[PDB]
Amino acid sequence: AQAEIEAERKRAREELRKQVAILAVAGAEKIIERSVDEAANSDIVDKLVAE
Amino acid sequence: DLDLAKASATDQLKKAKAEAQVIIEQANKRRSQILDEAKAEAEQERTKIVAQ
Repeated sequence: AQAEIEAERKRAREELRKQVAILAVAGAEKIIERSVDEAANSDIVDKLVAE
Repeated sequence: DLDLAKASATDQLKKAKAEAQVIIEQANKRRSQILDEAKAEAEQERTKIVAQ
């Protein structure tokens, strides 16, 4: 019984962690949309085109 | 009387063995009963503890 309860705790904690992770990454996407511009685009390109 | 004593000895042996047998079978019945009771007790405890 205690093993089953511990497994349920672990499962639910992972489930809620994944929900809030979804929320966080979606917020990050909107932040990128609200902040990116040509200067940042060129900075990213110059970090990329080295390889 | 010699043969009657032979028969009496054999009969007494078998009677004693059967009287041991009844004890053995009663003990088997009791074991089944107590195991069933303990299983029910533990199982109901499982249900209520995990629910709460």
